[PDB]
Amino acid sequence: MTRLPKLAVFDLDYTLWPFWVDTHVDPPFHKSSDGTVRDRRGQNIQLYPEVPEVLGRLQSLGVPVAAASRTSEIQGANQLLELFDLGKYFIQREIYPGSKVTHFERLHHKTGVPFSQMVFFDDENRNIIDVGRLGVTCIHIRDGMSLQTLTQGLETFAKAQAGL
Ligand SMILES: [Mg+2]
Repeated sequence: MTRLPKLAVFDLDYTLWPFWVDTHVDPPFHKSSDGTVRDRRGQNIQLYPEVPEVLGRLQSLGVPVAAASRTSEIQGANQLLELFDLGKYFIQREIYPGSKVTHFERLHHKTGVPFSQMVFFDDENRNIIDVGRLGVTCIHIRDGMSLQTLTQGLETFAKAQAGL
């Protein structure tokens, strides 16, 4: 057996997209005539390349997905998920300021999944620290999410659940 997590949780800024939604862009956003997503200042908004397949892959492996962001730009973060047609991949979204221990406690309540069976991807060590205290397997990422990072992450979770 290779233990698959019962819930995968993703940070947003520098995890699914290369910027801070409360700093580098100016919400609201909208799809342009050329199919791109744009903000009030005409910026081309893009996700990390492989994000759609990362989320689709989890869906294929039967792993439920949730979002956990501390951004104050709540409606902006939510709109990007919609515009990028990623809504279909998430079962829950915890997007609001605060230590992510809160986001995870609520995810635990809504999903019934034990913290030990969750895998979490985030680029900030402070979030890795806070959430790791709950027993969640935390994957500290760099250069955003990609299929390779997903694979290594699930591998790390499987190894943890195997006494490694
Ligand atoms: Mg981040």
